[PDB]
Amino acid sequence: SVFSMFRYSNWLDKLYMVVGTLAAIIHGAGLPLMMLVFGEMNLEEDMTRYAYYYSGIGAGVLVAAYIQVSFWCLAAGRQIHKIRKQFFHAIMRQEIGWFDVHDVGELNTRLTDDVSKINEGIGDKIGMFFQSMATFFTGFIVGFTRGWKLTLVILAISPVLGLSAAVWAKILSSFTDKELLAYAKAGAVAEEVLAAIRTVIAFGGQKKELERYNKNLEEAKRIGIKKAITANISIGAAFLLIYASYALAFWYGTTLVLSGEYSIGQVLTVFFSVLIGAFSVGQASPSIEAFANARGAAYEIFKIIDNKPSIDSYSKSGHKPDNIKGNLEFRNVHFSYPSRKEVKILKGLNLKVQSGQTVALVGNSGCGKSTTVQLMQRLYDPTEGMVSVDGQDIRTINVRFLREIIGVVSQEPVLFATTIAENIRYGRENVTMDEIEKAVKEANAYDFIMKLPHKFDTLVGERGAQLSGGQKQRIAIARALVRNPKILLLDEATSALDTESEAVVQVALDKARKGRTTIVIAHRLSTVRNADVIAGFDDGVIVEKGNHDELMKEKGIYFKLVTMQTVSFWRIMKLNLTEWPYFVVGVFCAIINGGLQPAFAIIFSKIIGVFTRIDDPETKRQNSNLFSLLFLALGIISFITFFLQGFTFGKAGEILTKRLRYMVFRSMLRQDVSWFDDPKNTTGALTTRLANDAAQVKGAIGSRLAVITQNIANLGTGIIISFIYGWQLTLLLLAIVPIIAIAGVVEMKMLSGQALKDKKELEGSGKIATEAIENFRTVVSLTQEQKFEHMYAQSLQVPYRNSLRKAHIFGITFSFTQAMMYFSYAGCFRFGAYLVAHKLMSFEDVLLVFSAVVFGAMAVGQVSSFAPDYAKAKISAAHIIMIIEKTPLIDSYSTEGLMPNTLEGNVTFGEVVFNYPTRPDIPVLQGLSLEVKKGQTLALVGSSGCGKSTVVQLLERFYDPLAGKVLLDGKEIKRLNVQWLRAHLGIVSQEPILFDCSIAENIAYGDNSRVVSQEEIVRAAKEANIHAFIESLPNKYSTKVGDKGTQLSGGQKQRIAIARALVRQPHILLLDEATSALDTESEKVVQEALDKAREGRTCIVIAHRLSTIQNADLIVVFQNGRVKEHGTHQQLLAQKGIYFSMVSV
Ligand SMILES: Nc1ncnc2c1ncn2[C@@H]1O[C@H](COP(=O)(O)OP(=O)(O)OP(=O)(O)O)[C@@H](O)[C@H]1O
Ligand SMILES: Nc1ncnc2c1ncn2[C@@H]1O[C@H](COP(=O)(O)OP(=O)(O)OP(=O)(O)O)[C@@H](O)[C@H]1O
Ligand SMILES: [Mg+2]
Ligand SMILES: [Mg+2]
Repeated sequence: SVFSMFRYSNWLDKLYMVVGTLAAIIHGAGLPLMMLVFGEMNLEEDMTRYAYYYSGIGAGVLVAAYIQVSFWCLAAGRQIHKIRKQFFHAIMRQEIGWFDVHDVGELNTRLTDDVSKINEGIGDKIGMFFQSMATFFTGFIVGFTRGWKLTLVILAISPVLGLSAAVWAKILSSFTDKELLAYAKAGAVAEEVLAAIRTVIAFGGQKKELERYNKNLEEAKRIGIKKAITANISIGAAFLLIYASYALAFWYGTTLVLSGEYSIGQVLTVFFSVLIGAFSVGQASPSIEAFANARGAAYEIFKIIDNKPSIDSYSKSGHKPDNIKGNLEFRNVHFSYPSRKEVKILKGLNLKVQSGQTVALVGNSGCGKSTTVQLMQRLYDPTEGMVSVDGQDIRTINVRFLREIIGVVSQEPVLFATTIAENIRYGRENVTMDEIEKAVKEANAYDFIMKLPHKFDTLVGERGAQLSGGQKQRIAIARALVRNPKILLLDEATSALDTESEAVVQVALDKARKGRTTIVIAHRLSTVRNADVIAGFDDGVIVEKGNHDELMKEKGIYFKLVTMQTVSFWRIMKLNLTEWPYFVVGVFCAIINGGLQPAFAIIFSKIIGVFTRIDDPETKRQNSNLFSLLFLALGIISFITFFLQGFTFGKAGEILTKRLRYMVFRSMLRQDVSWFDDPKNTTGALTTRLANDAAQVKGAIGSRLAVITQNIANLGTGIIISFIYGWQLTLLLLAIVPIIAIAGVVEMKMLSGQALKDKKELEGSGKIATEAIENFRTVVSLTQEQKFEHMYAQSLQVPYRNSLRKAHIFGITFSFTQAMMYFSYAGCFRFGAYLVAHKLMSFEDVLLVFSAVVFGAMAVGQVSSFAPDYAKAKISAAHIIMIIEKTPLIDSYSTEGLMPNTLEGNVTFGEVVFNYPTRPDIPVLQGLSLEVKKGQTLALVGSSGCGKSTVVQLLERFYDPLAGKVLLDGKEIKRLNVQWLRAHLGIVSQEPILFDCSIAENIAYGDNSRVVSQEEIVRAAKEANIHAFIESLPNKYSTKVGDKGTQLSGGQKQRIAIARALVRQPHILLLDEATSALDTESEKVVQEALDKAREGRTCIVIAHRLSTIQNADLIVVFQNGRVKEHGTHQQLLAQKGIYFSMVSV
């Protein structure tokens, strides 16, 4: 795209752009300007006039440097902020369909890490390039007078290399787009790895994920190596061509000296102007590289942005009528998911409801009830149907007004990482704490909210990870109530709610059911006992209908179901000791590179000396041709050396960066679950941290490091040529060097300080946005997108200003340093005039030293341009090094310990007292004791949030026990090798996590370190009562499951997880609420399958069905960390304990 990074000017941006361009023009063209005056060289009088001219040019140089840097960087910051804001606004704008079809996992790394370069390369370097252009131009103008004839020759080289830059730019643009796509894929893989890090650490599947990340990284490294070798070879060949054109012009001048067309002075001035143009191109060399990278990233970003979605999330066209009744109309609604447009989910179903009438939808698993609820939500438009509310077409009314006039409760709701206060406030724009308290009371959330510390300040973990399932469901119910809408959409609202809790919630909802057009769905007949209208589900059709009495008399699906129920400075380099010889070759190439920089002056002096040595013109021409040949040979060696140097730097840097990213992933996986629990160490937080750290580390360690080393060798050899030639003059130029070096320390310190905090704010924005994308479904449900955008805008407020400040600081520093160098050059000229009057040193030697310092001058300035990159890289490398250095409490990769191959299947917990890292103030464990023998299917029961999941997690060794001892067959869990057991046992989490992979792939994840057999997968799926449905599904087992299994109905996911656990065939199984939401027939099938393999594998069972726990060998009660009763199901049944009370309710 042309101006791909600009789509709005206004007076403001238009004037900013104009002024930046004009000021840079003065800068670039100003470079060959002071050069012309130098070439133009009573002798003392002219020396003073020229030195004063040099001082004036230097003062203007400071002025222009600051003006351009600052103004163009201010405009660039405005543009970058506008780009990010528009990107996020559109990202929210898109319809659900694009998110479903596309793998949103990339955006998290692409939203941040790329956006960085999108503006970075498209701003900082840009002014330079602009200025450089004028330079060449003015430099050519310099030669226009300096032997106009010879000047036309170089003119030919201008486009000869000009078109070359454009071509290399486009090629690198394609290469960078490919690299970015690969990087986005790697980031999506890492993000998905992070979010379910729990399960991944559970199954010990670390190796496979690590290999996947290394694979994406290797592909990216190959793409980068191609691009970087290309760019370095481009530099080398360009250098060779510049030297060749110079040699041709040298032969031309040799001819012209005898030709009499021009004097030697004019030709030398033309040669100086040509070398100035050479410096301009060398400056633009990297300026064209960033231009291209940014062009590719901007193409991609705006292409993602430009999409206008059909279900617009902001349009106000839709009507929002005042008088609305609780009447809905569904007719001939036939629709299918866009993840798989073939499968028909809606078979032309039709429904009806009335305000205050609660319509219950009960059917078979996968009936599409969640689909019906989402369709009501208008999240996706139906394929065919006239779904309308209160007569008016759903598409007719305003989308925002409708969505705000609706509430929904998800089957497995996800809680953002805030405090319950903020989560609830998300329910409505304006909520009174009186409303909050009323809602919490309605949802039974007051009990736990009060009991735990931070009553409303309790910051919930990611996705509500820090609270047990019951609490999350209560909080979600409270959120929905807080919405206080005219049409509620509770769906499977009771999943783990305690019988007392479930009854209380249902009674409260009914108490307020009068005004609400709710649509209840639930698997417990108690919840649908009072359902006003009960409808069955059968292949996308509704048959059984009417009152519960009507269905019971019909002996329909409802009747059958009812009956069935019955710091970093050099350590970063130190780590890269593997690249020792690539670095060595780079160093040798750069060494000669530097010497060459100021060596050009020695060549010019020798050329003049040959021209003025002998009067005879035959010998003169012979010597001139010999000099031209020597220059061409040196140019060939130089082209070779520069490309070898560039290749060495690029390859070593890419190797280092890939190694760093891979090792960081290895450690991040090797860290502890608690470290993930760390809010600062969040999922999106971890991903963005990794991406930005690696990106900055390379961006310093990349070709820029090579250019800085070359400038250091260049300016270095420059000052060196002065010492040999001049004495008592270059000493001044060098004694001043440290003065400018002092301004660099200040700049570096200030930039590092600014960057730490600005990057912290950027990472905060990244975690916020990552959560926004990952739970985009809930956000759509709550229509809280605008608040998300505002929070992101505020996040952007910090480093927007921070970068404005850093741009001002860098501009001032650069302008002051350049002007100081120009003042030093004018002063060296003045010292030379004084010395000439003293007549102690050769005037031509002074000319050579002045020219050599001018040659090193471009090098010095550009190295001045490495300050903020170097600081950012130091900071990023510090963070990465620290992250790698950590060795966790339980190290996954550390195999030291034992290995009880003779597993006796004997579990014993004694005085097990333990608390959560986020719930240390919340005593979760009190030292309860339990014992399980071989094939003992122990079941634990207790009140909501009785820590039940905590016993399972602790058995996971996810967290060691504050007090007590958990052994295994008479062996402490700590003593044995953790990996042996972690693979050995299997568990089924209460809200299981999938991976956006084939169902076959997910299941195969059930066992790792062993190739899964399609026969084994078939057997497990059959055992799970999901083989039939999966076969009914197209793509058999290769079906690509949505994000976190976002495409399979809840029973589907739970059955798949159970199959995964059974596949592991472990001696110890853990079923946390194993029938969270499944058909009673499905529950029976699962229980029968589990029983059929009961013997030989000890089991722990958790669920909220009396029948499910009835078969449990020994039931265990939970009472505030105390086991009140422990015995048979019949023992508790005979006893009038709380088990019996709950069973009754
Ligand atoms: N996002 C999706 N993309 C594609 N197919 C989907 C998606 N969500 C669900 N499906 C398919 O549609 C079937 C029915 O949809 P849905 O999950 O809404 O039904 P349900 O009756 O609420 O489910 P259940 O009671 O099993 O949880 C699911 O079993 C799955 O096969
Ligand atoms: N990650 C966590 N960090 C801190 N505290 C936690 C965490 N997970 C759970 N807790 C605390 O421990 C309690 C017990 O939750 P857990 O899921 O372990 O048991 P549970 O009672 O079986 O769950 P449920 O509420 O689904 O019945 C939670 O209610 C909460 O107070
Ligand atoms: Mg469902
Ligand atoms: Mg639980």
